[PDB]
Amino acid sequence: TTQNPQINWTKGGQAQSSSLNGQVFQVAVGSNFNPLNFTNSNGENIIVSAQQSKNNTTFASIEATSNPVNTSEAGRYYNVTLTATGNTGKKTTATYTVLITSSQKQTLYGESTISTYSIYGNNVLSNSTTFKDGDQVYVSDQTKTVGGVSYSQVSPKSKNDANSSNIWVKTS
Repeated sequence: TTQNPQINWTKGGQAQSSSLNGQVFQVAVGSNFNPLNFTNSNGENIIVSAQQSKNNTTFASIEATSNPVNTSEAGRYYNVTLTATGNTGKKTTATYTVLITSSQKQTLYGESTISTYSIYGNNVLSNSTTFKDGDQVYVSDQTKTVGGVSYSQVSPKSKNDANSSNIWVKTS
């Protein structure tokens, strides 16, 4: 009830209205995982924090009470339990699940420099933005073809960003 600490979380900087308890997140094989601040497979930053109560916005202490997460192997899942403790010792827990997936990123090779383009309707314009050989990016599932050339939309930030970055490379 209302007097217990409240756990808050943001995904991609946006406050979330659904409770952290019960969430299922994807985390990439090989990643460093902190259960209070981590990046999901699609590049969205997830930050968990707490306040004293529903109505009291003062900092409340929060820590992982159970964190067996191991990112070494894809196809495994782990439950994380977080405990928030108010200044008079009331407690709230949330348990979320982490699925270890393979990387959703792709490596750009191109020649050392990869040129980018912006697309509006059926028009391809040059973009000054360049990637270096070896740079890793998320890639939109939706490609676009202009003049029989295929282009992929990309972002180094997130899969979501890649769908609207209007930074395109030639699909290889």
